[PDB]
Amino acid sequence: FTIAQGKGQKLCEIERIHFFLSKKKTDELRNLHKLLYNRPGTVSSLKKNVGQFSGFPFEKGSVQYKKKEEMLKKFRNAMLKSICEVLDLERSGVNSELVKRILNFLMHPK
Repeated sequence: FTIAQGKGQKLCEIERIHFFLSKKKTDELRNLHKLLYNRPGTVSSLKKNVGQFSGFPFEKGSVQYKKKEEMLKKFRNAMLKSICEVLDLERSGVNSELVKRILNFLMHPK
């Protein structure tokens, strides 16, 4: 495969974030790959795809950066439910801390 070949540390490099993700679950893969990759991740995909989606550790302060803040907000409640369950987190902090985490994590995990 070759979904990542330049990102300093894509979802597959960051051992911390890449690790918690190695424990993907059928249900989790259902929502994560259904919207993130818009595809029914299988075995070699859900594994590589998740670790290699697009490039979480990208750049912020850009038109898209703010964009995520919104979509990740509504998802903050739902997405974190499943995502947080397996996204290097333990479900904690307040709403403002959850979304703020998507801009500091989904926009720059590491």
